[PDB]
Amino acid sequence: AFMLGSSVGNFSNGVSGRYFNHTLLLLPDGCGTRLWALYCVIEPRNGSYC
Amino acid sequence: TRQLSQLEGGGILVGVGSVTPMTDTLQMGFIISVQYGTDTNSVCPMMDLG
Repeated sequence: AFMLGSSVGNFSNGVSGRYFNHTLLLLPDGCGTRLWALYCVIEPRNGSYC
Repeated sequence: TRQLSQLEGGGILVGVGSVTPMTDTLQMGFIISVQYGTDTNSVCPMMDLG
């Protein structure tokens, strides 16, 4: 599973690995029977442990 | 100015970009480019050859 994007930076607490724009997501799905290609903006949810 | 999470520097622009007033008619730029042999040459003009 991959996460490709142009710009990268720290999260709120400080852990690396956040992409700040449209991000390409290559997520295999369907118990290895389907590949998702998403070009979306990913917003960190404020919920617990998110 | 940005310098947000660059991890390599500051990142400024005085993007004055002279905002020259819009002309009476809209004017546009076009950069065309074609490729051969990288696929089937499938981008073809409209015809009724038969």
